[PDB]
Amino acid sequence: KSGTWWDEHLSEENVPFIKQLVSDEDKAQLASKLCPLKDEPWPI
Amino acid sequence: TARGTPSRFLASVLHNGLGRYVQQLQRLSFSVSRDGASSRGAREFVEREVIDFARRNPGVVIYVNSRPCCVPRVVAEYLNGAVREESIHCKSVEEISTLVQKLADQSGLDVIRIRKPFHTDNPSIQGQWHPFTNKPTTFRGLRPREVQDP
Amino acid sequence: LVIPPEKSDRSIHLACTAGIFDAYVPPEGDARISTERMKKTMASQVSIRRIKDYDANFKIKDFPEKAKDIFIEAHLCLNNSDHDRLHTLVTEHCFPDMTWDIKYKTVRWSFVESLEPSHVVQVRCSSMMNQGNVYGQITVRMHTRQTLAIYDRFGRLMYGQEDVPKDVLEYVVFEKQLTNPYGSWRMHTKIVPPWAPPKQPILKTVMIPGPQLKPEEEYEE
Amino acid sequence: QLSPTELTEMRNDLFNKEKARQLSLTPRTEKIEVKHVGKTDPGTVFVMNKNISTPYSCAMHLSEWYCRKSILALVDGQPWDMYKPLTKSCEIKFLTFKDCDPGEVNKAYWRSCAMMMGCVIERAFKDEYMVNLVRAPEVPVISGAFCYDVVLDSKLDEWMPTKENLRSFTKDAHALIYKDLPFETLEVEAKVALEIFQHSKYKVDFIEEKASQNPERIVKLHRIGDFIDVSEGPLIPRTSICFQYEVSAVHNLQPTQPSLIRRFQGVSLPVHLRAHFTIWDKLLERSRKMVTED
Amino acid sequence: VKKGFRAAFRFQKELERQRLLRCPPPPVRRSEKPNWDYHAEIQAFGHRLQENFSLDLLKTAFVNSCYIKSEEAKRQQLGIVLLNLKSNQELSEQGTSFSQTCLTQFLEDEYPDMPTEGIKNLVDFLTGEEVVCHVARNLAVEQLTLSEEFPVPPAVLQQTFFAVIGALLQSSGPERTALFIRDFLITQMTGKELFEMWKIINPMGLLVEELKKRNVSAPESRLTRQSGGTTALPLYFVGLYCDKKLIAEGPGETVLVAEEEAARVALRKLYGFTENRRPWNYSKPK
Amino acid sequence: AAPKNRRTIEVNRCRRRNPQKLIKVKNNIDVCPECGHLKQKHVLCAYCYEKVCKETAEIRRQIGKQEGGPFKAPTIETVVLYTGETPSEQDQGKRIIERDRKRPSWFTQN
Amino acid sequence: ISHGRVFRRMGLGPESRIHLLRNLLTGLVRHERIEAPWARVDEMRGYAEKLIDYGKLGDTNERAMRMADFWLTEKDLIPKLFQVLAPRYKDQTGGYTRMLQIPNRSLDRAKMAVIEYKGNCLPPLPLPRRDSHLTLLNQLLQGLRQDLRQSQEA
Amino acid sequence: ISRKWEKKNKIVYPPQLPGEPRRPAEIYHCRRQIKYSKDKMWYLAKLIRGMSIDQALAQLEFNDKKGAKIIKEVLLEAQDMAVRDHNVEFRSNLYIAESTSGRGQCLKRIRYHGRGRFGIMEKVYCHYFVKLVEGPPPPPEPPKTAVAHAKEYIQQLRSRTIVHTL
Ligand SMILES: [Mg+2]
Ligand SMILES: [Mg+2]
Ligand SMILES: [Zn+2]
Repeated sequence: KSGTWWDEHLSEENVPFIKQLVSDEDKAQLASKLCPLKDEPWPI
Repeated sequence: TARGTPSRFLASVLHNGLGRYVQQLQRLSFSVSRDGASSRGAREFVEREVIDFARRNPGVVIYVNSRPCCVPRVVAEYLNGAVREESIHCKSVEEISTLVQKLADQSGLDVIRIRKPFHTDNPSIQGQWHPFTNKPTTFRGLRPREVQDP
Repeated sequence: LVIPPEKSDRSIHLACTAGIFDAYVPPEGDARISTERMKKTMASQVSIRRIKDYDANFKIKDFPEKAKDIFIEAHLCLNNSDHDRLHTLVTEHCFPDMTWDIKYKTVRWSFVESLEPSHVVQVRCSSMMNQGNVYGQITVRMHTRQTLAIYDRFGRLMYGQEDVPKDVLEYVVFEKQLTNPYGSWRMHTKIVPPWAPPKQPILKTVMIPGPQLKPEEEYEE
Repeated sequence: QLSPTELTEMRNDLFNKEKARQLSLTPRTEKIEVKHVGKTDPGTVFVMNKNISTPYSCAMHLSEWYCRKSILALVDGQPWDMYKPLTKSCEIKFLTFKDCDPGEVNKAYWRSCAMMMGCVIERAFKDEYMVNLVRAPEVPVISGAFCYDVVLDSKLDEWMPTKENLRSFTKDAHALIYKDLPFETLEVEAKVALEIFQHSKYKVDFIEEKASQNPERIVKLHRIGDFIDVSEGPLIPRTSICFQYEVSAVHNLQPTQPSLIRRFQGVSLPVHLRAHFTIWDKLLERSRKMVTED
Repeated sequence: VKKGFRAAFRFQKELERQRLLRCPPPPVRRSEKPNWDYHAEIQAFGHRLQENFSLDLLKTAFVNSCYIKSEEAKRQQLGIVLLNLKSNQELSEQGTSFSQTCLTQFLEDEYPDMPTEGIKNLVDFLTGEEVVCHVARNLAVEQLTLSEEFPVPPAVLQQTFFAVIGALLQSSGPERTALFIRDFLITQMTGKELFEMWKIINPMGLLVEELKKRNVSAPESRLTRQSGGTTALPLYFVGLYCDKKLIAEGPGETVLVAEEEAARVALRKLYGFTENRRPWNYSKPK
Repeated sequence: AAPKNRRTIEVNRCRRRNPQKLIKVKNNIDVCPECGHLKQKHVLCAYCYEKVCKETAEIRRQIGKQEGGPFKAPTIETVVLYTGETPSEQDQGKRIIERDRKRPSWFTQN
Repeated sequence: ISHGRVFRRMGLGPESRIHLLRNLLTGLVRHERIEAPWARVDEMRGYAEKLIDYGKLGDTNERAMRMADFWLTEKDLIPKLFQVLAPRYKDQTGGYTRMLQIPNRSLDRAKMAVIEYKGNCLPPLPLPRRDSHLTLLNQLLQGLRQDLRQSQEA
Repeated sequence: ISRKWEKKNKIVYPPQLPGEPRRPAEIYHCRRQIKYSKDKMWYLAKLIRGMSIDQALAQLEFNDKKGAKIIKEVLLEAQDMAVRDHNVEFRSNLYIAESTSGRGQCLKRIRYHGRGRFGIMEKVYCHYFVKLVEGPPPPPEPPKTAVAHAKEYIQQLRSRTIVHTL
């Protein structure tokens, strides 16, 4: 019932790893959308 | 309150009077003083009235107790379990006779506001009204603006 | 409260002593039976004489029967909290020990049987005129079956059982005020042998707290 | 043979009967002295009732914090369930998920999550199909998923669960958590357990192996609700400890020729160590991969 | 401090009323209270009811077995035969049997179309503890009842009530007792619906069997009326048709509820327990 | 400006017992793992902090006796040494403050 | 409106604010650990960090000596700054101090903080420690990390 | 003055029968003449009302009000008194059944105003009352759901009669 935040329970080793992991996924997702017209665009 | 007091519906005790009438008054307990001035009218009621009143009501057990008391009282108990205490302090013999007769005729139910001056378990013989009582029926029970066989 | 006002002619009138004049240590292994003998007996005979002095018509043989009656009736007062009658049956030294811990508790005690007849183990008297008062103490040995079921303030079983009798070997000491014209024999105390078996366990679990340490302090083995 | 509903009623009666017997051996209310050897509240002694008082009762003597945080007990250096009656005067310590080395607690939580999956698997399939519980393999926590080997009916030899089906198993698991059922433990002799699990061949073989390991041939039984299973070690006190729980994947083990053993897999985190939505998703993905116990 | 005694006395009376209301005293038997003469109370009981009871039989009817066994235990405890007191068991059995046969005759004559099961359930309701205890308590039977426990247990009160009927049967005969059963037990049906006394399940099943016995076609359920079908407060009237002729119609908040109600309406009409049936005739027999 | 009318207890209870006026339950309380006493997640344990301060005060009193006057701060580093200990190689050239007690387990020599 | 106002309003005005902060900083340099109201420690912490940077310039830098003379009201502390504190942080580029909140003050319930220069000789504060790498969650993440590293090398 | 709260720990119940259920223990305790307002103390007694003994002690330990430290002292001595005198087995198996404050006996003093005028200040005192009951805290009442609202609304629609007629 006590509130928690994302790195509350993470150890010293896991905090940098988690930050890097989620950051890379964010960048990869943004790069995957850079070609809208090759990904079944709607009628223009 | 009417708003500041309880209420009940008109009722009887065990459907009294339907098959037979049963007097609901079951017991009367008088407390008269031998010497108290306030019991003078109660002493005269016990000398000439109580005996004749007991003859007429063989279903009521009357208990007359002579003891020192400043306020003579009659306690009426009914078959439904109700207990009513009425002071006869300084009352005349005729006044006491009237009170005792009233106690004999009462059912013992609470003397409180009665919501309705009548009671019935069969208010309807022809069928209680409902919204369709006087509505006609239509062929195939079709509703307003309803296409059939589409 | 220890002492009343000073320089007062009136003093507190005590009816009992606080301890046993010469504590009777029961022989080891007595529970199993269920020169020095004479020396102890001679001391008892001497003490018995000064008991028969103030009260001529005293019988040692009758006491163990009387002692049992005093004992049973005293414990029965605990069941109904008959404290007015208990003061007649017990001394002021015994009364607090019996009643203090049961003020807000229900005690159901009963006497079932006496396994072995009661035996006056020791009879002794106080030093003459301690404060003008002489006391006689008679130690008695009782081997009887009793039933005890103590309850707490909410009517919940707290100790013992209400139907199971158990064996009790206890040497009850009685005491009388011989000088007092209205003195009587009254349960004075109980001797608990060191070898006595441990009492039956309590029902509830208990926690014994460890040392409460301040921040500066540290815990040591 | 017995119907599925009747089989549980039989096993529960035998389990209850054995529980009642062990309780009768206790003479009156004998007392044991349990010394606290933890870092906090040092020197506290608990005078408890033999074969009735559990480690949880000792925590209740201390405070509610101990009761909430204590997942496992260390009794004379041995991991001990919180609801397992204490049998002798001993030393006691309490273990939490957040200890410096919670290895034993992790295994206890890791084993209990598998036992909750088995309960879900056995009661999920239609009565037509037969579900045979095999074992809960002991896989390290770092493997990323807890697994439970099951053998399904021959009819379901080409059936693989769908995503909606996997979600259905999870919803059943979460109902078990919501019920907040205690993990009841019983240490019985091999003979008693063999009678309880006579109808199941895999349990009989498993029970025999555990009995052989121990000189006295006593096997550890656990029960949650009406589900009884044989365990490798101490379990957590209650199912309400679990907060995040999901049945991730079902794999078909090889070789498939003798019998098709299906490895059901899941991952979970307790209330004390619940993870953020984003982090939880990453753990679910790795849990879906097959784990090969070493 | 004010002079006087009257105000203080009056305030004491009120303080005693409030104290009692805060802690109502445990109830006790009326016999234990003042102004009680058992012999006088027994005689008034018969006179109130306009019944010529035999006082020996009437007194025995009130004596219960529990009161006799306890009375003897008290005698043994006090170290005190003169307690050859006859219980009401024999009178109770006689009264119970008469009441059941008498009520069965009253109900069979009045409603010839009710099957035996229905009539039995009506007799069981009229002679049940709930009804009998209500009548007994309001006829001073409980005050005159000699029992070990107070308040008198319902089973004990029911037994005593039928013992009084047994005493009347011996004293006055069957015809006089039948009037007593009519006036104090049959009256308890006033206002009651058939299925409020005869508790049944699956009325449609019972209706189908009855129509088969009568060589009538099975009833077809049809929707006569409807309102608010798609709302949270629908009204449905379901009509049961035999050979395309309406036998009964029932309302409900669902079609299933309306249909079951229609079956009950059909059963009420078949058995002659319609709300508008001829009332029970309590007039003096000619 | 003065009140036109007395405010009723009914009105006043609505104001005084409005949830905004009530004390809120704190959800950030936890047990200190070192000592077992309660603490807030973002705040140092009161019990442990007091223990550290008490030892800190004793050391500072010893520093005072060695300095023996105002305006006598040393120009070298300081080390605290407890009974049974001797200066290490990395403690040479440092003011030595000696405490007449055993090194606390939570005070790791560095 | 106070957009972008980085300094607090304390004491009796601007000068008193500096004096209040200076007395706190002087106490910190001497004792190397002090406790004071949280807001005042947070305000002073910036000055305590910058003082070390001036100390690193050396006692021969006349500007540094003037800065130290103003901020250190007890002159025996100026040698300590240049010869003790600044050499201790020779190998650091910042983060010379640590500030932690302590329980509210008893009298006025003021929010309180403890501040110290890192590397002092005093008993260590009960610092907050992150959860062990051996906990259930951290082990599951270690497995995920191991798995991701193995897939990249392949 | 009235001191009935201290007399409620002296009630001795009759022993229970073998079939009756375990009766929870009740412990009454209070502190008189606390130099604090009953109005301010009410907010603290309201907070822990219904809590467990350990949750109440935790909330009061981190509260800044002066009354908090006084209530916590009263709760600790009622907890100890429960196990020592009232035969409570587990000291954590307690919850706050009743907790309120009351007006104490107060003193009057003059408060000086300008223009030779004055007011009368009351030096306020209060009492604090607490009742501990053995067992876990009773579960909170769940908030009324839509199914219950609809079920009650239809029940009111079914209880309506034809008014002012036969
Ligand atoms: Mg200011
Ligand atoms: Mg002036
Ligand atoms: Zn701590």
